[PDB]
Amino acid sequence: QYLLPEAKAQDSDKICVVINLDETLVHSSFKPVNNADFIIPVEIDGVVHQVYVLKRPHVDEFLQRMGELFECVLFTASLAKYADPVADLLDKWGAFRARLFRESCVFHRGNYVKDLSRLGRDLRRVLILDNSPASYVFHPDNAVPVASWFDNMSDTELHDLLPFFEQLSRVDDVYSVLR
Amino acid sequence: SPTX
Ligand SMILES: [Mg+2]
Repeated sequence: QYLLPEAKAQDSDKICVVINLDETLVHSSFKPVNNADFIIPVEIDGVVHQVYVLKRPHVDEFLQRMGELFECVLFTASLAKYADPVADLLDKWGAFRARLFRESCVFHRGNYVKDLSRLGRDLRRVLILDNSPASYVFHPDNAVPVASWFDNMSDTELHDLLPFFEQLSRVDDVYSVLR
Repeated sequence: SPTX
């Protein structure tokens, strides 16, 4: 069956956006860093390692606003033991109606792919925001590219995208704009 | 990795 249950009713009329975690909303690593926004303990073979996470600039405004405009869904190739705690700490407003991790992606030709057909939404009303064009090779027409992010504290790409999404949120068919 |  599909990955998502039916949209709950205030969301039925909304475009579903699939949003990626790593290098899109945050950048994490095992290398300590003093200014991590989050530190997450992750157990790998019985040893607890520390993951240090930085928030992309304007991520908070981004999610708050996207959370009103869309049925927002987290889709990541990372494992839940990492992504779930990050999503918990990052998503103060409940933008994310659902979360999907590595086991929900399709492993194909090397890559973990976000197969949008598997969501169970109408694809004319689906978008994927993802920094890696490999993630949506099955549906590149549903995509809003976004540059990879690592630590540039001058980044404004999440602020700067909101106007595009505001107008996207209104249309009947996303292909009408991304062709 | 557990990350992406
Ligand atoms: Mg990513």
